[PDB]
Amino acid sequence: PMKGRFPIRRTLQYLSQGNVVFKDSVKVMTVNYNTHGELGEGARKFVFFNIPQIQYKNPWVQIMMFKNMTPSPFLRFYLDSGEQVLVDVETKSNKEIMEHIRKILGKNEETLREEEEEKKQLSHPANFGPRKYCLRECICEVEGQVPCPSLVPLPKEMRGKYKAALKA
Amino acid sequence: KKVRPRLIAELARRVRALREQLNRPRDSQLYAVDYETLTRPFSGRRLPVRAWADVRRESRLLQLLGRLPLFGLGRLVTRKSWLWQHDEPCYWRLTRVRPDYTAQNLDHGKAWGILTFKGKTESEAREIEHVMYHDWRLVPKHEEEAFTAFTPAPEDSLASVPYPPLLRAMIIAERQKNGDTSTEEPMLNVQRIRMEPWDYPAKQEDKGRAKGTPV
Amino acid sequence: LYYRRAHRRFVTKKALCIRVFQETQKLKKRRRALKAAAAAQKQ
Amino acid sequence: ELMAWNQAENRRLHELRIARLRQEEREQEQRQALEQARKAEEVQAWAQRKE
Amino acid sequence: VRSSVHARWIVGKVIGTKMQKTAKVRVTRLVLDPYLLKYFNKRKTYFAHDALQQCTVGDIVLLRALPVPRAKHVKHELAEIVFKVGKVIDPVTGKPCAGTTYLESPLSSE
Amino acid sequence: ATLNQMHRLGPPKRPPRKLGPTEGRPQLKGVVLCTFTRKPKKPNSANRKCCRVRLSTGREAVCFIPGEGHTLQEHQIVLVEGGRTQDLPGVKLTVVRGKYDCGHVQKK
RNA sequence: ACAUUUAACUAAAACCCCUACGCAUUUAUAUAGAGGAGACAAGUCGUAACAUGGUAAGUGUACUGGAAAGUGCACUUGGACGAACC
RNA sequence: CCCCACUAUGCUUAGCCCUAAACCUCAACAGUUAAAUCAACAAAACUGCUCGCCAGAACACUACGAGCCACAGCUUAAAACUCAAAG
RNA sequence: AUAGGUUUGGUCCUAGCCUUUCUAUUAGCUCUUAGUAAGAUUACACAUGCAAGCAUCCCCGUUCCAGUGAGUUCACCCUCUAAAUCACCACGAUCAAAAGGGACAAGCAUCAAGCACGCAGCAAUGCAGCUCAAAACGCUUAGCCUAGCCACACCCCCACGGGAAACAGCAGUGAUUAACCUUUAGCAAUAAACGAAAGUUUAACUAAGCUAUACUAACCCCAGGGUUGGUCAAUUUCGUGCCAGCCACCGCGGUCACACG
Ligand SMILES: NC(=O)c1ccc[n+]([C@@H]2O[C@H](COP(=O)([O-])OP(=O)(O)OC[C@H]3O[C@@H](n4cnc5c(N)ncnc54)[C@H](O)[C@@H]3O)[C@@H](O)[C@H]2O)c1
Ligand SMILES: [K+]
Ligand SMILES: [K+]
Ligand SMILES: [K+]
Ligand SMILES: [K+]
Ligand SMILES: [K+]
Ligand SMILES: [K+]
Ligand SMILES: [K+]
Ligand SMILES: [K+]
Ligand SMILES: [K+]
Ligand SMILES: [K+]
Ligand SMILES: [K+]
Ligand SMILES: [Mg+2]
Ligand SMILES: [Mg+2]
Ligand SMILES: [Mg+2]
Ligand SMILES: [Mg+2]
Ligand SMILES: [Mg+2]
Ligand SMILES: [Mg+2]
Ligand SMILES: [Mg+2]
Ligand SMILES: [Mg+2]
Ligand SMILES: [Mg+2]
Ligand SMILES: [Mg+2]
Ligand SMILES: [Mg+2]
Ligand SMILES: [Mg+2]
Ligand SMILES: [Mg+2]
Ligand SMILES: [Mg+2]
Ligand SMILES: [Mg+2]
Ligand SMILES: [Mg+2]
Ligand SMILES: [Mg+2]
Ligand SMILES: [Mg+2]
Ligand SMILES: [Mg+2]
Ligand SMILES: [Mg+2]
Ligand SMILES: [Mg+2]
Ligand SMILES: [Mg+2]
Ligand SMILES: [Mg+2]
Ligand SMILES: [Mg+2]
Ligand SMILES: [Mg+2]
Ligand SMILES: [Mg+2]
Ligand SMILES: [Mg+2]
Repeated sequence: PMKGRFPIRRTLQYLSQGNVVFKDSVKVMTVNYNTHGELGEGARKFVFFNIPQIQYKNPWVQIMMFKNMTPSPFLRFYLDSGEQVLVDVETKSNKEIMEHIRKILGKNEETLREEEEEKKQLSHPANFGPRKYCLRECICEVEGQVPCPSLVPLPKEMRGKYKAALKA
Repeated sequence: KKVRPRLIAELARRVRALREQLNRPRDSQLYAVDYETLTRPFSGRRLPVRAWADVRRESRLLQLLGRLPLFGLGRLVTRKSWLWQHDEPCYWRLTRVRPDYTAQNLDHGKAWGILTFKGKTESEAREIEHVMYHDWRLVPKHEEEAFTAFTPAPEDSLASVPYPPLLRAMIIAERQKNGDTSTEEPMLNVQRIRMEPWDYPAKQEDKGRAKGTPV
Repeated sequence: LYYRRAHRRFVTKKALCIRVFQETQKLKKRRRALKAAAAAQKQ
Repeated sequence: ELMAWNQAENRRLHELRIARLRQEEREQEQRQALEQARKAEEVQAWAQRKE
Repeated sequence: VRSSVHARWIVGKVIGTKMQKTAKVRVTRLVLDPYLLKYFNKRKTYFAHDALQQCTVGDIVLLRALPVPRAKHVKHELAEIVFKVGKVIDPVTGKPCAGTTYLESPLSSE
Repeated sequence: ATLNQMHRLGPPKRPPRKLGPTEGRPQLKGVVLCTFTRKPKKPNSANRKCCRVRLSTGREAVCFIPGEGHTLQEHQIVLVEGGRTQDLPGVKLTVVRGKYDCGHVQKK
């Protein structure tokens, strides 16, 4: 079987289920958490389960984690303007910590929808070319248009070999 | 990532640029012509067939100015190609002339002046082009007043042209879609576009020059 | 930072490399005074 | 607005922390008192042995 | 405001203070292993101009990108010392803490 | 191995594929040097007709001549192909019948 | 190593250096000669191993011998000791 | 191989050498005995976590390179040809 | 992989090898037609012809297209800002160099240390640092991430200067390799260059020639190649007698061979 406890975390499906896409301001995220104590279980679960999902959706945001430096767990976000957002996460569950940062620093669902629609316009249905980029390679594929000579040979009158023979 | 320097590529580049400045050919060599074969001996290239006639019959600009006190400063010089084409007086008022001293007859060089194309005088003097062409003609002093006599015709010209069929239909549809109800015809303002003739003197300052390779 | 044995060849080479650097540094400075002297003469 | 809301949440959590810390000291003081009593008896009994 | 330096804000651990007015900072980023789909730390060294030479080895620092690199390798400056080595003040409560224990109780100043 | 170890080692380094006697080429031309016979290994017994050729690459190799009856002589040109003679240990080349000087086996 | 000139009633002219490479430095191919390894139907000498293999086998190390191998010292069981008393 | 004699050596002091079937051939730490216990044999079968190591046999405790108080040494350690097995 | 054959007297486990599938080159044998696609082994040497002109002279273009894969993290993103197009001073847009930052192949650690690889200061000058087992420094191999891109253009990385006299443009030839297309036509289409233009030029390109390398569709005539012990679809009778020969693996042939001819 797959190695490690909770191997689901090492699957593209699980890594793409994160709902936190930070706004462009967020640059660094420092996760200070304690390895022991009941009040820090959520922070430990948040580091175990959710940091992979956050990093996958925000590849260019630096996530750095510090163990047992302070009596209580907290998050700190460093924004491009220079503002620092301290989020105390003590007593909160890993689900609550995740929802809290989506609200204050996550792009809303409308902002994300728009970006996806802008991507749709990059591929034009009418454009012809290689299959990697376009739906159809040649107009000959469109029914009604003169088929490809490779499939349906053209009439002798339309072929240059015999066009110049009739003339000369 | 540290690119290995190419020193010989920079040395030769500097040497070439220098030699191009010290061994540069003069206008006497570049713009010479053999009047029998009608080929520039510098490059051995034939002139176009349409220029053969004027090359034999007409004089260059500094073939005429070399016979004047100060290379014809403040003197009007026209061109045959202009006289044949345009009725309005087209001429240069010469302001500066850099003669080519290497010519045995001082029949090459440069020239600056103020353009007056079709009776419209330019505000500033600029370098004259086609100085090497067999096309120029000197305006006699006693004929200057009559030659320059011009009456500006009325400038009445078309100001607005209709949009082409399709574009017109697309501008009218946007009006109706936005809600604006109007029956005015969309038209292109062509007043800004001042269409100059194809034989209008270009800017000689931005024109290039033939390279040094002699034949 | 690193835990690698310094065998004879390495120890000997590192001594020369330091000596060569020191002898080059001194040369860099003898091509500073000579240039300064020539510049002073032009005046 | 979201940053102001986050700061308000942090302040609320801090008020809860102070309450929890106050209770823990009360329990600490109690445990300390018992330890000190036990220790004092041990020292006394041990001091008597050496005398 | 525009800077030619790619990394604009980076947190790192000071690992060297032997250059004059320059702190050598190790910055670690989480990188996905494409085969294992597990995140492993990748570390990079950054030189950060420290005007006051106030950085100590082992302290966590915040580096702001300089508008243009002042030296061949110095492209950042020390913006802030997030955690001083051995003298950490709890951001949540603002009290001095040694490890996971408060040196000054948060209840001292109420 | 652990996940850290697998990450530190990376993907398996494919052991480099070994080029056989033809050096990754379908056929090689050669010049016959001598013609001799070789006795197979156990449990077989025969006098298998072999030749030594100098290949176009310059290497000299022993090549089995297949079929019943050959006319190959020294200084003749032959095309060789892969395919080991399972009896003869170390004979990894075979002369192609019907090419250059090596002719097709004569019917019965 | 190498120099600021001529000209200036429009303005231009002039501008051009020598030093390396050697049978040295690098990596291979070919070999007088000297040796290994593997393969290989039916050669010669002995019998070291597999049974307590006829001195149980083997490890490290040392010395010795045509050859397998022998012996010393320590170690291993991947040997056994016949499994109530006699 | 058996008998006898007698050396190096076994001992002490001071320096080396750095090997073993150095194997209880069963890694350190933490935990479990529930279920399909479980190829075979051996010393029942497993979970978490981490480091080390292994990818057909033979060549090969070898060659070369490198390091070492080692100089008939030790450590690291291949390739060509061969085989369809070895275990 | 839905797997299969093969270690042994036999069983189980482990393991390598090989079989069956799909493509590309070359060889043997064989081969009817049409359409289409594709097409030196070699950065070795090349006979001959052609491949860049245009145009009232100046300019512009010949820096493109086409070719090749020798070398090889110059290709991507960001920052900044030339040249170029938008007639023109604008304008900003578009496009895209140099410069700065970041990112980016494979194998070898028996390549383990590199040897100046750093920082500070206006400078003078001071400090002694900088990279590296999380792989520095090196050696070896290779064009790449294919609407295309990068690099090269006889060699000396470059090309002032040397060796020297150049098809890695098209057609073609010599040598070489297992590897083998015509020394056709036309600028009519599109593209490029030039002209204000009618137009001119182009071995780009277009339309043909050659070739079972491939796809597609035919054929009244006309079928060959391999295989036939097991894996694996399928052998009758003779000759041979561990000989001659055969085999991808296991194997066959010693006088009744479904394995050789
Ligand atoms: N080579 C170093 O000096 C070094 C430095 C930092 C960390 N490490 C760590 O050491 C481990 C082994 O690395 P490798 O495979 O490159 O070494 P390795 O075993 O191949 O030996 C190469 C070199 O690293 C040294 N080394 C070996 N094990 C080490 C260890 N645990 N710690 C430090 N040095 C060690 C050896 O002395 C040798 O000089 C890894 O976990 C690595 O992160 C090594
Ligand atoms: K036999
Ligand atoms: K046999
Ligand atoms: K024995
Ligand atoms: K035994
Ligand atoms: K043991
Ligand atoms: K198998
Ligand atoms: K064929
Ligand atoms: K032109
Ligand atoms: K290449
Ligand atoms: K080159
Ligand atoms: K055309
Ligand atoms: Mg065969
Ligand atoms: Mg020899
Ligand atoms: Mg015996
Ligand atoms: Mg015995
Ligand atoms: Mg013994
Ligand atoms: Mg021994
Ligand atoms: Mg003896
Ligand atoms: Mg036994
Ligand atoms: Mg004694
Ligand atoms: Mg022991
Ligand atoms: Mg062991
Ligand atoms: Mg351990
Ligand atoms: Mg040993
Ligand atoms: Mg050895
Ligand atoms: Mg050695
Ligand atoms: Mg511009
Ligand atoms: Mg660039
Ligand atoms: Mg290592
Ligand atoms: Mg070696
Ligand atoms: Mg290459
Ligand atoms: Mg050539
Ligand atoms: Mg060149
Ligand atoms: Mg050609
Ligand atoms: Mg071919
Ligand atoms: Mg064709
Ligand atoms: Mg028979
Ligand atoms: Mg048969």
